[PDB]
Amino acid sequence: YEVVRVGELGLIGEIIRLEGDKAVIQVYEETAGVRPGEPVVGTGASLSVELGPGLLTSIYDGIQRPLEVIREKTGDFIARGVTAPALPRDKKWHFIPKAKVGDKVVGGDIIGEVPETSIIVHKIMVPPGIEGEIVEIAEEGDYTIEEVIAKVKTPSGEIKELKMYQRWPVRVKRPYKEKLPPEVPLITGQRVIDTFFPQAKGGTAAIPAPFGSGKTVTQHQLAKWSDAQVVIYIGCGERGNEMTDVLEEFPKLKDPKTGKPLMERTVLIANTSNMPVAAREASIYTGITIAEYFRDMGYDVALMADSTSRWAEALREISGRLEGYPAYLASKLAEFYERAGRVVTLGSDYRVGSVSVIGAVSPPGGDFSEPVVQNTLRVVKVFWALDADLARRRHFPAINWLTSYSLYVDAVKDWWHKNIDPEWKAMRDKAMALLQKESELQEIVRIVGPDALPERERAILLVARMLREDYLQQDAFDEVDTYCPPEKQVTMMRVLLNFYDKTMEAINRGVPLEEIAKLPVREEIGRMKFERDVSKIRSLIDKTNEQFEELFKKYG
Repeated sequence: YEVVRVGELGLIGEIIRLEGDKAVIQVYEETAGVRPGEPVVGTGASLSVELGPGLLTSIYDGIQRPLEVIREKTGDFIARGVTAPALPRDKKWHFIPKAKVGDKVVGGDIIGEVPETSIIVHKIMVPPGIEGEIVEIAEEGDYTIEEVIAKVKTPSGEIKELKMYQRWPVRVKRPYKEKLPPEVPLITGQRVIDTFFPQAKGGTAAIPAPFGSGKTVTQHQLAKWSDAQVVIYIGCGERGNEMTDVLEEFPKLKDPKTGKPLMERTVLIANTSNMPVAAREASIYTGITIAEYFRDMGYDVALMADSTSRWAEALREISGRLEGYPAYLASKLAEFYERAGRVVTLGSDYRVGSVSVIGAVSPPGGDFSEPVVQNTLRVVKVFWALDADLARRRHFPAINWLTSYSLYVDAVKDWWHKNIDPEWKAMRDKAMALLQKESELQEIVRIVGPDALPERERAILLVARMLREDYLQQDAFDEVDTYCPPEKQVTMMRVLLNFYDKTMEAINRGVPLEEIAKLPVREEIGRMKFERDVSKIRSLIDKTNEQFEELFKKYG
C-alpha cells in the first residue's frame, strides 16, 4: 500500500495509474464503477484544475489547494494544502459583457472581461468544445464565480451554461489552433541572455545552477523584467526556510513595470517536504495548465520552475514494467516541456499567446547526474549555465558564456534585425568569436606566459576584457542597469565592436597598445551600462573615432 495515510496515489485495485483523496478516486485511466479493492467510491471526474478570476495573487499546492497553517510549532511558516475551493466562492467580481444575444461563438471566444488585479484583466472565455449561439448574457455588474454569466445554445439545440470559470484536466494539454515556429524573443533585458543565449516566446530553457552562483537574483530578474504579462512560479521548498521568505516577502515584491505588487500578475505553486509526493508529481501539470489558460487569453506567460529536489523524489514499484527509472523520468519531463509554445489560440478572432518555460536545475545531490541531464538534452533549447567560479570572481550574472547555448539565435534574429538593429546577428557572432579567441589565448598563456604576446594578441585580450566587464557583466542592483532595453543592448555592442575595429586598425598602423589602453573614451565605455540615455551612449562611437584620429595623426 506504500505511503498511504497522507498521500494521493490510487493504484491498488486492478486498473493502472489513478489519484484521489481518502481513497475517493479521480480519473486518469478508465474506471469501472466501484473498483474491486478496499473502501473506494469514484467520482468519474478527472484530475483537474479550476480556471477563472481568483488565480492571481494565490498560493496553491500541486493540485490547486490554497495553503493553510501559518505555523504550529517552532517551525515558522510550514504549510500544506487544505481542502477548500481553489477560487473564492465568496468574492464579487466585476463583469463586463463583450458579446451579445445572437452572437455566434466557439471555444476560446471572449464573452467578457473581469479586472482581476490592478495589473491584469481576466478575459472570460468560452470553454474548449463549446459552440453555438448566445441566447443569454449577464449585464455589467458584480458577480460571484458560481453565478451563470451566459447561456449557449449548441447546434444540437443543447443549452450550455457558462460561468466566469471553467474546469480542465491537468494532464491534457489545452487545445489551440496552431503552434507557431519560434520567432519572437522573450526579452529579459539581461544582455548576456538576450544577446548570446536568447529565449524565444514559447521556448524551453533550463538553468543549471550550482550552489552559490546567484540563482535567486537571476530568477528574480527574469520574473520581473521578462516581457510576459503573467508569471506562474513553481517551487519555494528547496531551502528549509524558503517558504518563510516566500510567505513574508513575496507580497512586498514590486513589479517595476507598473509600480504595483508583483503578486498581482503571479500564481504560485508550492512544493515542500511535508506535502504528499503525488502533489509534487502533478504540480508541474497544474502550473502549465494554468499557464496555458492565460496564453489562451492572448497573454505571454512565463512558467518558472525552481523545485528540483522536492520534485525529483523517487517511488518504488514491483510489477513487471518499473519501464526503468531514467525512462520514467524521460517520458514525464518531455510531455511537460512539449506543452511549451507560442500558439494561435482558439477563438473566432486571430489571437496569439505563449508559455515560455524556464526550469531551474540545482541538485544538492552531488552533481548534474542522469536524474537531470541527457533526458532533456533534446527538448530544452536554451541553457543558462550558472557558474560558481564566475560567481567567486564576482562576474554577474554568473552565466558561463562558453558552456551556455541557445538554439533560438536563428529563430529570433529577424525580429532583432527588423525591429531593433539590422546587424544584431553579425555583431553577436563577432563578439562571441572574440570571447572564444580570448578563451583559447588564456589557455595558451596559462601554459607559456604573457611575455611573448604580440600587440595584436594583447589587443584581443584587452577588448575581450571590455566585452566581459562592460557588456556581459550587468548590475541587477543598480536603478539603471537592472534592465537593459533592446536598443541600449545593440548600441553598447556597436560602441564595443567599433572600439575593437579601431584598436586593430591602430595596431596595424603602428600605434602602441598602451596608448590605446589609456584612451579616455575607454573608461566612459566602462560606465555606459549606467547611462539611461541611449543617444549619449551612441555618441561614444564618434568620440572613439576622434580620439583614435589623434593617435593616428601623432603616429601614422
